Amino acid sequence: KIPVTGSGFVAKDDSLRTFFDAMALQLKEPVIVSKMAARKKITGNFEFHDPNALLEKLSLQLGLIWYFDGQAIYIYDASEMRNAVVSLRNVSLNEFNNFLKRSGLYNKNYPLRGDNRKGTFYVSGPPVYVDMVVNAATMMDKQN
Amino acid sequence: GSGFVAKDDSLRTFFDAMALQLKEPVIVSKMAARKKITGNFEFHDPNALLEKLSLQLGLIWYFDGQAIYIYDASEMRNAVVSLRNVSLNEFNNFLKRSGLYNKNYPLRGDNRKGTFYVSGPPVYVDMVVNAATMMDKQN
Amino acid sequence: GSGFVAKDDSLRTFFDAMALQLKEPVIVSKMAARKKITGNFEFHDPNALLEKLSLQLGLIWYFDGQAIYIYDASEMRNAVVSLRNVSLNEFNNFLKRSGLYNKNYPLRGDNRKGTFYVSGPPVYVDMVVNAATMMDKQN
Amino acid sequence: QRNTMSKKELEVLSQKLRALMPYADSVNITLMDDVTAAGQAEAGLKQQALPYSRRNHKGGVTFVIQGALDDVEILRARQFVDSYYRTWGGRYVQFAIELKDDWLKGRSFQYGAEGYIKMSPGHWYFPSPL
Repeated sequence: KIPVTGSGFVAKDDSLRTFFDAMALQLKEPVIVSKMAARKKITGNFEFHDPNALLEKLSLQLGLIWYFDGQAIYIYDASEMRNAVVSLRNVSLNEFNNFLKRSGLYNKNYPLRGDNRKGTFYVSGPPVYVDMVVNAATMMDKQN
Repeated sequence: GSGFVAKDDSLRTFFDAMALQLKEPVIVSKMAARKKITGNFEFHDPNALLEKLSLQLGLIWYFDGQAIYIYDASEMRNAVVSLRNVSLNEFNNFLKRSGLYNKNYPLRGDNRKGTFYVSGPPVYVDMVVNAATMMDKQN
Repeated sequence: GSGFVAKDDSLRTFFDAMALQLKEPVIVSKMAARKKITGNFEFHDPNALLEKLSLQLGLIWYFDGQAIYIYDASEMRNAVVSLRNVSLNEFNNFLKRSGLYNKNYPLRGDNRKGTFYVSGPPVYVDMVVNAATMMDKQN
Repeated sequence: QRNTMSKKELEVLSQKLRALMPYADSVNITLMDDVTAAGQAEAGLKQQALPYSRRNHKGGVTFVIQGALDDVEILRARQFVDSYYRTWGGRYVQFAIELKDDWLKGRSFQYGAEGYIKMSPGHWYFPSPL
């Protein structure tokens, strides 16, 4: 009794939270939309045959940032990107990057800019990515 | 042979009806108790119905061994903890034998190190942090 | 081809339309979002158009490797900072090897001394001052 | 292209149609071609620049003119349909002028991950917010 033939999601003035909750089954992870990025709206007929390319194209046309940490997808907007500078003491960037590669938090869209064998670098990205990189880098120096 | 006929329930009325086919009691939070549902359902395979509904509605759930906690997805918390004199492999071997090992939200970190990252429901993260910090003080 | 017919748009909804031809997200400040612009624009080379429009409108911009920040001209801040045990050649080689070296807002100073002068956007000066006073204290 | 009567049993049909009309002397039977009746209906509908939609199936065609048409496109479509039903009749090709409130005058698209994909014509239409 829902007369359409194909497959897809029809959004009539959705609030950008129930839209990304509707893409949360094709994406096999739950989606966590922030508070400021849920004030925008979208309207149209969409179709998710592969979601990771639609999410990338919609993040640039709408203006958003997003991050996947293995368990959920955090979605913010562009005006919430925060950055920080951190100075290590006894571990290098070339081996802290091996911690991010071995664990699974390495993100090629937001890498760490800095010298390869030094202690100071610069990071910028979503607030769930920056507040993890800062808290783990300043917790490995006290470990060593 | 069984099944619930929901007419504008409140996701606490609904999930207690599935608490007989699932053999454990269900605890629904108060922010995930505002969403509503209608329809004729059929509880013949509830462990796949709970998984399908938690992704369409948007929810996270965790079963520790006594109950099934259900939160909505905007209550997911995360934390990074560092262990002084024990590595990740013995703490994960503790969870594999204690039955608290959840494959949907594993531990992200180096395999023989002290620092790792954890995220999930607020009853899983608050247990994992307190159990991790209560072994190094014991050692 | 492509383009954007703007009708009384307000410079925050305009640069997000160019944020697909540029492959980086664009962050516009609060003072630079009060100015408005109309007309039919055509995006085929955006890095040659944003340079000309940041001078006809009066703006400053900066690309740090992950996003493009845009302020207006009256938001520029300056700094005179000193180093104790590293010179200007170590810091300029750290910026060229890291990739944060901006050729339009360089560092003015003696090439073998400790003091120099920075002036640019507030996200560039807040990085250069922090990475200069947090690097010499490491040694 | 759809009748299989021979020459002997086509004069029986002409001799039986002569008895129905007592004023006529001899009924002349000619075989019009079947793709010319649809081509004249398509090219006369393209010449007025009207947004239409053709649906081909066996034993007759149909042209649908949906959408929120304006007054000139209604007067030109109604004048062409009434100038075509006189010549060919409505046994083979049928016109389907109808007014709905969508600014896309019949067509519909869905959008994902590569661009747009033109959907198949169906009965459900998207209501237009403007």
